[PDB]
Amino acid sequence: IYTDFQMDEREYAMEVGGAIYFAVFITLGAFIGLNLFVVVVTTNLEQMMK
Amino acid sequence: PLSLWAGWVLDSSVFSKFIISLIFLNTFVLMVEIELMESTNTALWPVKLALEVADWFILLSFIVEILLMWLASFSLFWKDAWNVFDFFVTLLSLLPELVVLLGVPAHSVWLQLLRVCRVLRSLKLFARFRQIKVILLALVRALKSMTFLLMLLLIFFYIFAVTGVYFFREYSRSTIEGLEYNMFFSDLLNSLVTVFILFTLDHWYAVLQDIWKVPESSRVFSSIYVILWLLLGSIIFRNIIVAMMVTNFQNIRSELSEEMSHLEVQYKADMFKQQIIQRRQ
Amino acid sequence: SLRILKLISYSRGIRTLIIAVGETVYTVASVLTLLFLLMFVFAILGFCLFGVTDRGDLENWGNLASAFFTLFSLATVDGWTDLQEELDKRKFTVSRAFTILFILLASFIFLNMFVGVMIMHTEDSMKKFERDLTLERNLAIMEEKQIILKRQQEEVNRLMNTQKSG
Amino acid sequence: LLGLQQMILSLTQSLGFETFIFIVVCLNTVILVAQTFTELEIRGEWYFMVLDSIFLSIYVLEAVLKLIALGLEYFYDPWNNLDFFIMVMAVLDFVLLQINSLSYSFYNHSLFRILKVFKSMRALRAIRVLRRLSILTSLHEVAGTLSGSLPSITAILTLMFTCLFLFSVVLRALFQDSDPKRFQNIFTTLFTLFTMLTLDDWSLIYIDNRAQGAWYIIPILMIYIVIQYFIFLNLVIAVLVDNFQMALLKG
Repeated sequence: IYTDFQMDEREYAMEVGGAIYFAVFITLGAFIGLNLFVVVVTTNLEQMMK
Repeated sequence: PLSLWAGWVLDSSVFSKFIISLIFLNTFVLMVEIELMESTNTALWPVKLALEVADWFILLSFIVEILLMWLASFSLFWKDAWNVFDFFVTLLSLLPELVVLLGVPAHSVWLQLLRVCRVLRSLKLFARFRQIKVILLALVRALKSMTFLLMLLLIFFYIFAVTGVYFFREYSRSTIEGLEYNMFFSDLLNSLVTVFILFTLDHWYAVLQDIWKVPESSRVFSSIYVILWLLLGSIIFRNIIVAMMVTNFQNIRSELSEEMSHLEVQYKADMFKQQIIQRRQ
Repeated sequence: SLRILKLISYSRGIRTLIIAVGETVYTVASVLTLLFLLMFVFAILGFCLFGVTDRGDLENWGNLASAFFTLFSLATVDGWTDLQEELDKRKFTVSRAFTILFILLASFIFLNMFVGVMIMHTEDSMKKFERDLTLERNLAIMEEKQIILKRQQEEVNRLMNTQKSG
Repeated sequence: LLGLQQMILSLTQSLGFETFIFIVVCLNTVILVAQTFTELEIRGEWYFMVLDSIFLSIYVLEAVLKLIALGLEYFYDPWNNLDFFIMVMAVLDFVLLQINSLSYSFYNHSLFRILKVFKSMRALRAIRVLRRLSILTSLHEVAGTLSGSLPSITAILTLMFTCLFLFSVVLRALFQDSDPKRFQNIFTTLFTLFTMLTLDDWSLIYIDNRAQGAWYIIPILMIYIVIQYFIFLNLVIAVLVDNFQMALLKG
C-alpha cells in the first residue's frame, strides 16, 4: 500500500500528511486493540483463578 | 572560587536555562545542516556555515563545561556514575574537531557515531521528568531481574540456529538459477540472521514458499522443524518475558502498598501515643 | 546441539526456572490441542470452500500439507496480504469475509489467550515461591529471637544464682 | 441585555438546544453519511453541497448563539474550543468559495482536500454531539478504566519518540551515499524507521542491503529493532494490564 500511494509529488504533496495521519492512527489503534485484548483475557483468567 | 563557583553556576537558574536552551538549539540545528550543503540557496550558504560554526561554538561551550567540571573534585570524578559517561561522550564530541584539524577526513571518519553519541547525551540531559525517571527505575530494575532468562533465550537461539544450519542445506547449496532467499541459509552468521527473522516472525509465509523451491522430500522433518521452532520460540519467549514483566510490576506495587500500610500503622501508633502523652500530662 | 543441551542441563538456577515453569505443560498442551482443533476445522472448511471446486487456488487450500501451512500463516500475520490477493481472483467474494473472520478469530484468540494464561500462571507460581521464601526468613528471624531470649534468660538465671551463692 | 439576557439565554438555551440542535444535527449527519458514501455522490453531487452549505449555515448559527451566550465558561470547555476552531475553518472555507475569482489553483486541489477533511471532523463533531444520550455504562466504565493511566502511556510514547528519533538520526547518518532513495529526506527516513518498528519487510531490507556493499548495518539495525520492539511492547502491555488490574481488584 505504501508503494501504491507513493509518488504523489515525490517530495511532499499529500504523501507526507495523509501518510503520517493514517500511520499514527494505525499504530495507536493496533496498540490499543492488542492491549485491550490481552487485558480482557487476563481479566477473565483472574476471574477463573478466583 | 573553584567548587564554590561550580555550585553557584549550578544553583543559578539563568545558567541552567542558558545551557538547556543551547542544548535543544544544537539538537534542532544539527539535522538541518545535513539536508543541503550545495548552491541551491547562495544567500543562506554563509549563514548555514555560521550555523555549523555555532555548533562548533556549542562544542567550545562543552569545553568550558568540562572546565567547570575540573573546578569540581577533579581526580575523584574520573570514576563515578553516568556523569563520567557524559564526560566521555563530551570528549568523543570534541574529537571531531581534532580529526578535521589534523586527520584529513577523506577516510572512514566515524564522525557520525560521535555525533549521535553527543545527540543521545543531549537527549538524556534534558531535565528528565518524574514520569520518565520512575519508569526508567522500573526498567533498570527489570533488567537487573533479567539474570537467567536472557541466557536461556540466547542459548535456545544458539542451539536452534546451529541445528538449522545443516537442515535446509540443499536450499543455498543447490544449482537452481532462480532463487532470491538463498543468501539466508548460506553462512552461520546468515543462519543467525534468518532464525532471528523467524523469531521476529515477519513474512514467514513468504520464507516458507521460497524454501518450497527445494525438491519436496515429503516435508517429514525439515518444514515441521522450522515451523515448530519459530512458533514455540516466539510464543514461549515473548510470553515468559511479558509474564516476568507483569510480575515485576506486581512486586513493585506490592512493595509500595506494604510501605504505605506500614506508614499508616506507624501513624496510628503515633496518634495513640499522642493520646497517651496527653493523658500522662 | 543435543550435546550442547546436555551442557546446559547444568546451572541449577536454570533448573529452578524449569521447575517454576514446569507446571504449565498441561496448560500449553491444552491450548495446543485447541489450536490444532481450530486448524482442523478451518482446514476442512478451506478445502471444501476452495479446493473441491478445482477452479484454481491449488497448493493453498488444495493439498492437505500446503493447506495446513497456509492456514498457519493466516493464523499468524505473515503472508495474509499476498494470500488475499491470490484468493480474491477465484470468483469468491465472500472468501475475503471468511478470511478476515478467520483472522479476527484465530490470531486474536490464540495470541491473547496464550499470553494471558502464561501471565497468570507465572504470576501465581512466583507469588507462592516468594511468599514461602519470606515465610522461611520469618521463621529464621523468630528462631534467632527465641535463641537470644533463651540466652538472656540463662544469663539472668546464672547471675541470680551467683548472687545468691555469694 | 445583561445578566437578565444571560439567564434568559441559559433557560432558552437548555430548551432550544435540547429540541432544535438534536434534530438538525441528526439530519446533518444523515446527509453527511449519504454524502461521503463513494457510490451515491454521482447519484447527486448537486443536492449534496447545497444541503452541506445549508447545514454549515445552521452550524454558524450555533456559533453565533454560543458567542452571544455566556462566553468564557463556554471557552473553558475543550470540546467547545474545538467547536470554535471548526466554525473558524468553516467560515474561512465558505467565504473562500463565495468570493470566487482568486488567483490560485482549484478544481479539487490539496486545499479542497483540506476543506474535505474539515468537513470530516465536522461530521465527527456531529457524531460526538448526538451521543449525549445512551452512551452505555459498560463501555463508559471501560473507557474510564482505559483512560485512567494516562501519564504512564504518555511517558512510554515519549520514550518511543526519543528512541525512534535517535535511531532515525543514526540510520540516516550511516546511510549516506548508500542508495538512500528510499529515505532521502526527513519524512522518508522516519517512515522507514516506522516500518522498521512495525515489522514491515525488514527481511526484505536485509536481503536488498546484502546486494549492497555494506553488511555491518544489518546487525545494528537488527539489534535496534529487537531492543525497541521488546522494550515497548512489554512496557505498554504490562502497564495497561496492571491499569485494568487494580480496577479488577476493586469493585
